[PDB]
Formats: sequence, structure tokens, C-alpha cells
Amino acid sequence: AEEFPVPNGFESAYREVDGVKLHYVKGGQGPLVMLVHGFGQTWYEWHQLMPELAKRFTVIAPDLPGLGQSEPPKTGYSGEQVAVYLHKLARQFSPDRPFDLVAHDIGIWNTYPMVVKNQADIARLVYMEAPIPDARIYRFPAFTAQGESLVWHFSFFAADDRLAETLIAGKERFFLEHFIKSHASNTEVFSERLLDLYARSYAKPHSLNASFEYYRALNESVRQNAELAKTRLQMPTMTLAGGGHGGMGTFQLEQMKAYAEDVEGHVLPGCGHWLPEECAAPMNRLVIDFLSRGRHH
Amino acid sequence: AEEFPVPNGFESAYREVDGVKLHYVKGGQGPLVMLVHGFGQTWYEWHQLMPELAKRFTVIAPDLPGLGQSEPPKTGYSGEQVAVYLHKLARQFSPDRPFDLVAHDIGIWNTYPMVVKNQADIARLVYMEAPIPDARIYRFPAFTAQGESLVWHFSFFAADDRLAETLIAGKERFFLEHFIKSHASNTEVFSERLLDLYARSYAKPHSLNASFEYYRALNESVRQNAELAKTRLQMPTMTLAGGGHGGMGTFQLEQMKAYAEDVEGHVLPGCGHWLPEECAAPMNRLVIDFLSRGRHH
Ligand SMILES: CC(C)c1cc(Oc2c(Br)cc(NC(=O)CC(=O)O)cc2Br)ccc1O
Ligand SMILES: CC(C)c1cc(Oc2c(Br)cc(NC(=O)CC(=O)O)cc2Br)ccc1O
Repeated sequence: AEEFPVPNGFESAYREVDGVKLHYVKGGQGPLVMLVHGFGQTWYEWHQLMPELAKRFTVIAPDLPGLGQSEPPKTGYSGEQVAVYLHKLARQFSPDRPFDLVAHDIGIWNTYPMVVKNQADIARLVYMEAPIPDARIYRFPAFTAQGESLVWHFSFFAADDRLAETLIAGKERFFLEHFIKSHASNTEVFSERLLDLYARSYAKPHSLNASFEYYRALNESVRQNAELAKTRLQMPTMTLAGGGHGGMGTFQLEQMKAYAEDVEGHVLPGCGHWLPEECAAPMNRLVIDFLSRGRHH
Repeated sequence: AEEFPVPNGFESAYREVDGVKLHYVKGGQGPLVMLVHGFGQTWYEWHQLMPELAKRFTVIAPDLPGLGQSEPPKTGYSGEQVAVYLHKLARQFSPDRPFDLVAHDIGIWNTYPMVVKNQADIARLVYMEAPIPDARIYRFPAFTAQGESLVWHFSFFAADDRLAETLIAGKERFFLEHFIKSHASNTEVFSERLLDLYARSYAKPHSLNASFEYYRALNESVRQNAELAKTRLQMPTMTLAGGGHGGMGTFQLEQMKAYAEDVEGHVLPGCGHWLPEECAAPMNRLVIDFLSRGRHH
């Protein structure tokens, strides 16, 4: 069974990595690029970019552990633990050559440690729409002069006693529509049909729980990254962020400058958090062009 | 029926104020002291203090509009709008003398405008455990290195789509217990019976909504207060705050120093946010002593 429609000419399959069955969608030929989704979504956020990249690359888009059709992690949900699964998965498909990495939202949290620990394995890097977990996250406001803060959910999801699962169970579809639209500028792209697809996936009880465990592990990830960040990234890096409602604006590039020696950043006007769907044309173009500076076919 | 047991020597009663039926509990003899509760609670949080104060003062403890047994406001939930109801209620019982005001939590938000605009009506002021709404609240962090913030609910409650009512309905007791305990040092004072009573009251659909409408009006309250604060408070003021887990610590007095000419403050070690219940004896002592410096029975 498939939760989301696979693009024509791609395959949906699984690889067991360290005892965990990871779902991925793969297509194309050439050097490998791995696309890693974030919270509220699955590999499917990349389904418009995938066919375009597959003209020049082998493209793989996994479901994060516990989300989509991937089994929960057996170790834990901190960035360093999850990154092991992702690094090993990618290296199964590209054992002898570096691969490219594109990550959105908590995809960043779940890949940063494997990038810094295996720099030679990463040719080029694109990060969009989430802070790397570090002390900067403790400075985000709980409440703003415009109202509902964009990261209040960090505390909601991290709260003990399964506060978030308990309140959200049975109302997953309602909650996700609010969360997604509240973080968007171009809300019109989030049709009821599309929201139904994403909600059905994260409503699986293990997936709802997994979602929140990433936040319960956030402070551990921050502690992990305080050590890891002693070495700056050396590979070409690009950041993207939305400049509209819900977007991170200038924060993305500014933080990345502290992490990377070679970084270019873009803020996309009139686009919020959900770049691949809110602003498919300019986002896809930026990603394709950036990755095409390296060898492809 | 009554939602909470009325102390001997007191009466549960109602008054119409600008077309809104307000509930209160009243007893005692002497000059008037009005005690105003906050979020998650009702007049009943004052039930231990009331008998002691009633030896020296006439004591009135209203339910905030929409909460407890009080009708919702017909104007709105902003601080300036709600304060009109509370000011006029107090003046119905103390038309010829100033009265004292003690407020906890959002009782502060709902009284500050009438205090600054009618200073001749306020003999002495006691504020505990909430910021006066101003730009300071925009600095509180969304997330902490120890986990959930004490104020992420500002955004949860202010959010549109009736997010809070929709998620909390059917789980009102569960949520309130979590909220109370996360802001408490001394959780033992919150018996199953006490939590049941508070949960049942705010679970009334108009009360659950009313609760959150206070937060949906918070930015408006901040804008209102930016103008009102041009005039400093001149009456003798005392602040109280908890020094333990869940408490506001030095913030209460330090903020008040910017608003009031004559202020003294105390921080109570070993006490959290819910001062009248967690630390009834020393809080009661401090309030009774401070108010008893003025004229009484
Ligand atoms: C990942 C996702 C949910 C998301 C998080 C966001 O957090 C931020 C917030 Br709130 C506020 C700021 N600006 C500050 O000045 C805060 C500070 O550092 O003091 C910066 C950021 Br970054 C914003 C958008 C967004 O889509
Ligand atoms: C009323 C209630 C819900 C509540 C609100 C609270 O908010 C906060 C407050 Br106040 C002050 C700070 N920070 C400082 O004092 C540091 C400084 O400003 O120097 C941080 C926070 Br977070 C805390 C406890 C509490 O129980």
C-alpha cells in the first residue's frame, strides 16, 4: 500500500537499516541526492521536485523514522541517533561517492550530525526552513505583537504526560490544517485533498507519537550540536527560507553562516514555511541550479 | 446550584453591571476589598483568605466575565473592557470611599486599566503572579533548555480556529491538571476534588471559550496599556510572586517599579504560581498585614 502517489517512473521501496525498516521513493540516474522532509509531512512534499531532479540525478526521498511508512527508530529521536539511519541509507545507494543532501524543517535536525561527522560523504548541501538545534532556539518568543508565535509548539510537543498526543488524537486533521496554514503565506495550495493525505499519515498512532518525540529530544540535540559545531562545514551550502508569513526570513542564512564556510542564502518573498508547495517554481529552480553546479549527467 | 462551596458567613449573589450578570461571593464588615481571580480558577481560589480578611473588611470576590457563574462580557475581553465591569461592581458596594484591590493572574490584566484610570477609587493595591500586559511579554521564550516554557499557552490560547477549545474539549480536566502542576511547586494542595471542581467550571462551553478570549484580546490589551501607562500609579502597592518552580520570581516587583511610585514586593521561596493555594498561610499574612495599614474594622 502507498500513502501518497509515487511520481511516474519512480519506485516505492524499503531498506532495513540497523533493524529499522525505512520507506523511501527513488528514481533517476546519476549521482545521488537525498531529500529529507520535515514535520507534518512525508517524502511527498518533494514529489514535484523529484521528477525534475531525476533528469540529472539518482533521487531518493525517505520517510523519517516513525513518520510516513518508516518504522520508529530503535535507538532514539535525537539528531545524532536519527542521522545514523539516514547516513547509512544514503550510503547504501552511494557507497563509493559523495552524495547531495536537501533537507526541510526537522529534516535539518535529523541530518546535521551526519553531515558534520562525515563531511567527505556530502558533496553539496541545501537546508531550508528550520533552525539547526542550538542555543538560538531558546531566544525565540512564546508570543508576539502579531499573536500566535511560530514556535510555541516546541513546548507543546515536548511537554510531558503525552500532553500533545492526548489532545490531538482524533483531531489530527483539524490540528494539521491549522498548523500548516498558520505557517504559510500562500495557504491556497493546501487543498482539503492534500491536507487529507498528510493527516491520514501522521494520524497513525506511532506516527503521531514519533512526531512529538523529535521535539522531546530537541534539548538533547542542542547538547549534541554544541560539541559537533566545533568544526565548521566545508562543502558548498545553500539555505532557503520564506520571507512571507510563517517563514524564517533572514534567520536561516544568518545562523548557517556560523556553521558553514561556503554558504549562499535566499529568502523567497510571499512564501512561508512550506517552500516546496507554496513556491514550487522558484524553490525548485534554486535547488536544481545549485545542485547542478556539481557533476551530474 | 453553586459550583464551589461558600464559606460560612458569606453569600453567593449576583449583580447586573452594564447588562451583564456577574457572580460574586461577599461577606464581612468594613471598607471594601475586591479579590479578583485568574485563569483556570474562579472566586474560590480566595476562599481561605476571605474569612480572615472579613474580620476587618467587607470582602467581595467576583467571577470574571464568562468564567465561574458570571455571564460573558457584552463589550469584549480586552483589559480595558473587562475592567469597566469590575470597577462598576466594586463601586456599587463602595460608592463613597476608595476600595482595596487584590488580583491574581489574569485578574491583573482585567483590573489594571480601571486602577490607572480611577486612582482616587483605589486605596491600596495588591498584584500577584502575572505580568501587566506590555511589551515585556514579547520577550518570554517559547522553549527552554529544561523543556516546556511557562508561557507557550499565550500562543496556544490566542490562536484562531478555536484551536484551544477544539483540542481541550473532552479533556478539560486532563489539560487543567497539567497546566496547574506545570506552574506549581506544591502540587499536593491540588486534591482530586479541587481539580474536579475547577475543571467542571471552566469546561462549561461558554467558559472554556471565555478563558481563551482573554488571550485572544491580549495584544489589544498591550496596545491599550501602552497609552494608559503614561500615568503612573500613586496608591500604596504590594507585589507577590512565587520563588519556586512555576513562579515569576523577581519579575513581578521589577515590572511594577516601572508602573508605581510606592511599591513593596515579596518573593515567596518554595511557592509556585498558585500562591493562594500553594502558600496560603504566608500569602494570607502578607496580604492582611499590608491592607491593614489602611483604615479598617
Ligand atoms: C521552523 C518553523 C516552525 C519556524 C520557526 C520560526 O522561529 C523564529 C521565531 Br518564532 C522568531 C524569530 N525572530 C526572533 O527575533 C527571535 C529571537 O531570536 O529572539 C526567528 C525564528 Br527562526 C519562525 C518561522 C518558522 O516557520
Ligand atoms: C503568569 C505565568 C503564567 C507565568 C509567566 C512567566 O513568564 C516569565 C516571566 Br514573568 C519572566 C521571565 N523572565 C525574567 O524575569 C527574566 C528577566 O526579565 O530579567 C520569563 C518568563 Br517564561 C513565568 C512564570 C509564570 O508562572
